[PDB]
Amino acid sequence: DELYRQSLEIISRYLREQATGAKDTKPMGRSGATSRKALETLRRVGDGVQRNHETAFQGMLRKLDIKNEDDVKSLSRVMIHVFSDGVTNWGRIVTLISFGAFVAKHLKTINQESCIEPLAESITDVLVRTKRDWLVKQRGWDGFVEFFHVE
Amino acid sequence: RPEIWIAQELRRIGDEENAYYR
Ligand SMILES: [Zn+2]
Ligand SMILES: [Zn+2]
Ligand SMILES: [Zn+2]
Ligand SMILES: [Zn+2]
Repeated sequence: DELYRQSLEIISRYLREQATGAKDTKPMGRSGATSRKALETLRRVGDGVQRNHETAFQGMLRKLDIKNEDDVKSLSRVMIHVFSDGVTNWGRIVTLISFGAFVAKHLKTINQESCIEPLAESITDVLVRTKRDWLVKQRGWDGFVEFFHVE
Repeated sequence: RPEIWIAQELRRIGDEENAYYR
């Protein structure tokens, strides 16, 4: 399952980067070019969403009242619910990832030994498992990169 | 109820972001 592997990596690295504030220097490995452009696209638009919706995000983080790194059950139900209307687009996808990073940041403050892993896995699981065929049709992360490609 | 509100925000923001880049 390469789609899942690649997705978990891009999403995990971004969240970890956001939480620790430190970039990771490791070869992405497989389809590395796409993954890096994805991470780059993800930095640009991802940070933008958090900046531009700081007020809404702060409120959402507050109602989520996430207790620990493992308490991702509620967020999982939230994300599933977001797509429950049958609408699928990159805007929603990147917004969920951006909020994921926003949550990952808050987790650090309360304890610094928090793997962002459980959070990244919860997000990746929803996207790749419930939107499997939609992603494949979009050429996966190249579609992501392409959609958010600005001139 | 809180989770429904959270879903509403993410969806509103998601579609708004989608339109912008679209
Ligand atoms: Zn754990
Ligand atoms: Zn399939
Ligand atoms: Zn161009
Ligand atoms: Zn926006």
